[PDB]
Amino acid sequence: SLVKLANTCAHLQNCSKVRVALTSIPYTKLQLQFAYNLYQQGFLSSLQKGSTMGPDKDFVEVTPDNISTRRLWVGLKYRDNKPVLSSCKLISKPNSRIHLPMEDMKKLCSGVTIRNIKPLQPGELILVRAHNNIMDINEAISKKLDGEVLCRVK
Amino acid sequence: ATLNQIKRGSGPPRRKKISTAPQLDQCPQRKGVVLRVMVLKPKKPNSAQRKACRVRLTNGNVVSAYIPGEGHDAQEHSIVYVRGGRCQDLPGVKYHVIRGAGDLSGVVNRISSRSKYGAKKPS
Amino acid sequence: KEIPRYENRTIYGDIDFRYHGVKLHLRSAKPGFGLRVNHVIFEICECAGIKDLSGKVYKSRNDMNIAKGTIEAFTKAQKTLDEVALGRGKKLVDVRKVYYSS
Amino acid sequence: FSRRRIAYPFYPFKKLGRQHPKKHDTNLKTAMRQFLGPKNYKGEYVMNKYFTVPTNHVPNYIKPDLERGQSLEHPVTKKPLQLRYDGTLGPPPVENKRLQNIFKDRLLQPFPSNPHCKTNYVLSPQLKQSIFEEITVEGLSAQQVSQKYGLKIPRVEAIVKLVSVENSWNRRNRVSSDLKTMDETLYRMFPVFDSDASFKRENLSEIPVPQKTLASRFLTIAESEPFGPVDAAHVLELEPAVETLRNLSTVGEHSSGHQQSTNKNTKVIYGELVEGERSQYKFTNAKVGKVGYRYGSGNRDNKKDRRIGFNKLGQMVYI
RNA sequence: UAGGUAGUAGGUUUAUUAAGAGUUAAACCUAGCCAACGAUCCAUAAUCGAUAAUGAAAGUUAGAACGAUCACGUUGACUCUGAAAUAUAGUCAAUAUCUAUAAGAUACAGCAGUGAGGAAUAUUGGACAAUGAUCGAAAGAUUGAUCCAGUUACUUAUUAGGAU
RNA sequence: AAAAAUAAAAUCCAUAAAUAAUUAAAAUAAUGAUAUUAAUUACCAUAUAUUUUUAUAUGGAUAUAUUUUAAUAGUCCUGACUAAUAUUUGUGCCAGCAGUCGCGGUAACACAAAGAGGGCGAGCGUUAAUCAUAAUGGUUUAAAGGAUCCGUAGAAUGAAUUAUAUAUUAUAAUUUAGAGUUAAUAAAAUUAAUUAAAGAAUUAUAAUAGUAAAGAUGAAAUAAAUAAUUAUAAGACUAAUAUAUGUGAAAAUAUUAAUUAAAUAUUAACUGACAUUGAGGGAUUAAAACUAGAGUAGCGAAACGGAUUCGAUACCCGUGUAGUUCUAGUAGUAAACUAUGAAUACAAUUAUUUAUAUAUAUAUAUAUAAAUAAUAAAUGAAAAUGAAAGUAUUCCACCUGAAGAGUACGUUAGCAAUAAUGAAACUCAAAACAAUAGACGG
RNA sequence: AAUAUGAAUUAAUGCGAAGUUGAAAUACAGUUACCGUAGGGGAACCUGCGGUGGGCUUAUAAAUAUCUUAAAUAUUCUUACA
Ligand SMILES: [K+]
Ligand SMILES: [K+]
Ligand SMILES: [K+]
Ligand SMILES: [K+]
Ligand SMILES: [K+]
Ligand SMILES: [K+]
Ligand SMILES: [K+]
Ligand SMILES: [K+]
Ligand SMILES: [K+]
Ligand SMILES: [K+]
Ligand SMILES: [K+]
Ligand SMILES: [K+]
Ligand SMILES: [K+]
Ligand SMILES: [K+]
Ligand SMILES: [K+]
Ligand SMILES: [Mg+2]
Ligand SMILES: [Mg+2]
Ligand SMILES: [Mg+2]
Ligand SMILES: [Mg+2]
Ligand SMILES: [Mg+2]
Ligand SMILES: [Mg+2]
Ligand SMILES: [Mg+2]
Ligand SMILES: [Mg+2]
Ligand SMILES: [Mg+2]
Ligand SMILES: [Mg+2]
Ligand SMILES: [Mg+2]
Ligand SMILES: [Mg+2]
Ligand SMILES: [Mg+2]
Ligand SMILES: [Mg+2]
Ligand SMILES: [Mg+2]
Ligand SMILES: [Mg+2]
Ligand SMILES: [Mg+2]
Ligand SMILES: [Mg+2]
Ligand SMILES: [Mg+2]
Ligand SMILES: [Mg+2]
Ligand SMILES: [Mg+2]
Ligand SMILES: [Mg+2]
Ligand SMILES: [Mg+2]
Ligand SMILES: [Mg+2]
Ligand SMILES: [Mg+2]
Ligand SMILES: [Mg+2]
Ligand SMILES: [Mg+2]
Ligand SMILES: [Mg+2]
Ligand SMILES: [Mg+2]
Ligand SMILES: [Mg+2]
Ligand SMILES: [Mg+2]
Ligand SMILES: [Mg+2]
Ligand SMILES: [Mg+2]
Ligand SMILES: [Mg+2]
Ligand SMILES: [Mg+2]
Ligand SMILES: [Mg+2]
Ligand SMILES: [Mg+2]
Ligand SMILES: [Mg+2]
Ligand SMILES: [Mg+2]
Ligand SMILES: [Mg+2]
Ligand SMILES: [Mg+2]
Ligand SMILES: [Mg+2]
Ligand SMILES: [Mg+2]
Ligand SMILES: [Mg+2]
Ligand SMILES: [Mg+2]
Ligand SMILES: [Mg+2]
Ligand SMILES: [Mg+2]
Ligand SMILES: [Mg+2]
Repeated sequence: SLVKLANTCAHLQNCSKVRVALTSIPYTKLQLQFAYNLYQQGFLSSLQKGSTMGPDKDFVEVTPDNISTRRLWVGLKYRDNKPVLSSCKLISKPNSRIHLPMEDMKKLCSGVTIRNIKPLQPGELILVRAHNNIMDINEAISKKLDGEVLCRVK
Repeated sequence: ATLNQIKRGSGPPRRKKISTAPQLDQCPQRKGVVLRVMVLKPKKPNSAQRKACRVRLTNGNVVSAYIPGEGHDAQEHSIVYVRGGRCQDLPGVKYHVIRGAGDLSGVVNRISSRSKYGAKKPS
Repeated sequence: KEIPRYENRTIYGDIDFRYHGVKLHLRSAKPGFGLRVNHVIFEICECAGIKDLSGKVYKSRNDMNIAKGTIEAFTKAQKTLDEVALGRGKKLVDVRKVYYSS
Repeated sequence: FSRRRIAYPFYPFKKLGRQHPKKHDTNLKTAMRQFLGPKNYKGEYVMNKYFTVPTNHVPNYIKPDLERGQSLEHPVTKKPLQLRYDGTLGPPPVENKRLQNIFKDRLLQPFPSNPHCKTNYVLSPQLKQSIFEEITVEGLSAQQVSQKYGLKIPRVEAIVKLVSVENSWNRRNRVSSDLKTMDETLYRMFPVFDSDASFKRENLSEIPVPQKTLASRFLTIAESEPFGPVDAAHVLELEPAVETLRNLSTVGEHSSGHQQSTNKNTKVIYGELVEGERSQYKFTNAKVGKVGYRYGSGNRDNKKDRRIGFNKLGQMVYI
């Protein structure tokens, strides 16, 4: 759900403003892939599966009996009195989805405004979804993949 | 407005200057015949005896044109050429007569800005 | 105050900053691009040492609030490559600069 | 705020006092006569320090800021002379310290307000002959001579072309005394090029800056990932910068690597020429869809950007 | 302009055509079809480009000039020939003019030119030398296509004196 | 530092044109309209050397030299926007200038000119036009949230896992976090409709004794009493509690009882995305008003009188009709207001109530929600908002300078009053909001 | 029947100057203003009915207070004592 992703991006912005070290997001494949990319890119300190009450200390298999109570717990980073994850916004919106060919993704990473999308900025992460996998735009360009431009994180 | 409201017509109003000389019919100037020469009083805070003229254009539109320059020889039945441009202090006078065209002569003894007053170059 | 400058000529990336009623949209520019911005922003860039910049002001164009907003934007809305790298634990490479390196 | 400003000298000068009614002089004119000094009966300005050319390979460029407008000196001793109350020229009261230790860069800077403009070095008549004899006789490559004397390859190729013209002129006695006098005078006005002097040597690593690369792309990679010029070139989809430099060094007509044969693949026919025919037909194979004048092309003749060219005879022709 | 449609929407068959189809004509059935994402109606307009103008760009504007497409040759309908024409043909009628007074001829939106209208847009020019087109076996003939020149700062460009 | 001005003249050297010779190319088998061709050369021709080009020497050709020879730009502007500092004269709110702001009433940088100056330039100016010049917008208070909710279309949006496919979509299976169904347990007695009752008072009438003034107002005056104690009749209204707390979609809703309908929390089981929003549409909708039939105490447009006043078509007083009430309808409008559409996810505190649950050394304590109040952050033109007017997402309505105007015309609807829809021309460079310091305030 | 034109005839409105009759609004504007609606009046406006605050949150006391070693001891103390 792109709506759920929009909710998560706004949630991370709210948590960053107050500087909470740990917060939770809905437990779904898309959310997990989104969080994992942020973790590997250095925006998140930690990524743990858990429940509504907190991160799990020991592995807890997820089943239909407890799926409704599952959450993903992410640790936010702050350095030099500034949040590392300051802004998080969708590019492809629920009411206007943007699918770009690899050629247009290369233009976006080169300073060209494509379909009103402002180009990639220094130190910014743009994520793309292709065949239900989320990856950085630079990785999609390397794999010659066409995909939906989901969001930009800075 | 929402994305669907924009799809249905919502948008920013367009900015383009509007015509201030509708009686000319999108022409640089139109010939006319003076119906009556008149003297009008500026709106405050201005004071003067501004010379104007009522003119019937070749397209049937009747307009009020300001006669620029010091002194004019325009009379009734005189053939005049009317261009755009309003007289700011005279409400309802939205046009100018061209000096040195038709039966309206150039300003007598004009030295500066002669081209604006139909005055030929002195030898 | 000291303001970060990329290559001591421009800003790091783009800035969309709101100072009261002034909407500032500032974009970094290539070397030799010059200053193509509001006249108030131009003077500030000259004193600060910014040589290349593009931008547009929306909503309020009050000179006083453009100047203050610009100063605030140059300090609160910029992040150096070094600060981004350290915060994320990643290496950030300027491709144009590497292309002309040994 | 702006107003018209008469260009009065920035330095102090003796302004006009009470004037006889028929002089009709100006403060600008009197400031110029003070800069120029007296004019002799021959129409010369011997007291001005710029009237005569230097003869020691050191340019005499104007230094108004450093001399504060004092342009007069003794024509033989080169000793400063300034205007006094009597209306005569004499030694200054205090020596000018700003004119005795001038930076080396400033000596070559002709315009006071622009320190990015400097004169070039003149090549000696000997170095030119050496370069000419190495490229033509010894058969060295322009790349070698360029890397040896510290001269850019285009300049090296130009020297060979010009020395060839000087031999033909000297072989037909076309270089007159006046030309020799003028050449020597101009030679003694410029700093001579020294191949050994490192600072005088021309940079040999310059490449044109492309436009696609002029933008600033940034990549976020792993903290310990190596990224070098070759990787950057792949990202920017350009040949490595070192390769560009090497390809630009093989362009000289006498440089190594100069090659042009991949184009000799276009069928050409030269029509038969018969006695009495004033011209020959040359046919060049082309491809339908590329050859021909297009229909409905933009007419620019009545536009400011109308195309203007020059034919083989040098005559201006519309393209 | 909110309801519109009655060959109207669909089915079957014949006629007609090289050829499908309510395309036209004839017959018989079904009750449909279009429409507030704007029907029907009214007004306005020749359309467009790898053309022109403008803008950072998306776009916006023009549709003269270059090119593509359509329609028309005073107005309407019809017919003939033909692969193709409701033809700048023919027929009849309409409007206007003309002379030969005939069931007559002409219609400059071909070139030049004139009057009119308008703020405003040119010579009653030269040549078939070039490129094309028609006729002819050829020699050649014809060509206001076309090529040139004239008029007009309407646009563009170059030049319109340097040293002292 | 007031220049005009290296400007002029003069000096040096050129080229164009002219003159002379020569002469391509458009075209060749031949044909040239253009054409008095372009170009080149400067006595012509030739030889040699000679990037080009240059140079020498030769044949003929004139008197050692060899055709001649120039350079007259206009137009707008100089208060600010907007480049124009060297000043001066005339005019005196006149004459006139003006794209915008404006200028002109005797020191006019703006009018008309001189001087000087700034643009563009064989053009310059001006008019008519096109493009660009802010939505990288807004609607509590400035233009702008629809009175309210229900719900149709939506070519609007919308959960989870897995597997395929031709892939942000489709299909299938599976799942329960959204949305619902039914029970159980606890809680509450409100909101609609209907029926049945109660209450204090008011007015009128009658009786009673008892009197002579009563009533009203700022003060007044107009129209066997007033007051008191009884009895009777009628209509309307609903004191305290009470906070509209709460409840209801809004409008609304507080004397009592009854009937019918709807409404809460938690738990258990169940359905398995069945949801959100909602054009058009539908329903409900204060007060006034209207159509019928009842009612009519009090109140009260109008009308008629009394006062006040210089006047008083008013404010105050009297008499008081419609109306206000009930029944059955029409109509769909309000500052129908939180001047703030609905839904979802989310973000830092405190206080105070309420609810449910838990515990006990039984009355507090601990939890989780809701409401309200004050705030952090954030947002904002600010006043302020504060769980939204914050961070986001989805859907609908609406706005695009003032005035003209919610007017005109048409149309639809209504018994009617009217309601809905809803312009343009002309004119102007205004117009509006928040806040600041004053002044003023019966 | 439509479109266009003129049109007897007739309706609404703007600006300009410029007085007149009143004093309706802005302060408690001297009767709180305004919204809807109805009636009335030279004119603004007045009056009835409900609504709104864009007017009264502008909100600010019926007062009363207590016992342990006052010092040879707390009050001093400078990295000390322990
Ligand atoms: K239509
Ligand atoms: K034409
Ligand atoms: K021909
Ligand atoms: K000039
Ligand atoms: K607002
Ligand atoms: K309530
Ligand atoms: K399912
Ligand atoms: K729906
Ligand atoms: K609706
Ligand atoms: K009554
Ligand atoms: K309210
Ligand atoms: K709504
Ligand atoms: K009042
Ligand atoms: K009212
Ligand atoms: K009222
Ligand atoms: Mg200026
Ligand atoms: Mg058929
Ligand atoms: Mg049909
Ligand atoms: Mg039929
Ligand atoms: Mg037409
Ligand atoms: Mg177009
Ligand atoms: Mg068009
Ligand atoms: Mg044409
Ligand atoms: Mg035809
Ligand atoms: Mg026809
Ligand atoms: Mg015909
Ligand atoms: Mg004709
Ligand atoms: Mg013609
Ligand atoms: Mg005419
Ligand atoms: Mg001819
Ligand atoms: Mg010549
Ligand atoms: Mg010939
Ligand atoms: Mg003028
Ligand atoms: Mg004066
Ligand atoms: Mg001016
Ligand atoms: Mg003037
Ligand atoms: Mg002058
Ligand atoms: Mg020109
Ligand atoms: Mg735009
Ligand atoms: Mg809103
Ligand atoms: Mg509302
Ligand atoms: Mg409203
Ligand atoms: Mg549930
Ligand atoms: Mg009594
Ligand atoms: Mg009560
Ligand atoms: Mg409440
Ligand atoms: Mg709904
Ligand atoms: Mg009744
Ligand atoms: Mg009364
Ligand atoms: Mg009703
Ligand atoms: Mg109304
Ligand atoms: Mg309303
Ligand atoms: Mg209400
Ligand atoms: Mg709901
Ligand atoms: Mg109405
Ligand atoms: Mg205010
Ligand atoms: Mg009063
Ligand atoms: Mg009053
Ligand atoms: Mg009042
Ligand atoms: Mg009354
Ligand atoms: Mg009232
Ligand atoms: Mg008030
Ligand atoms: Mg208040």
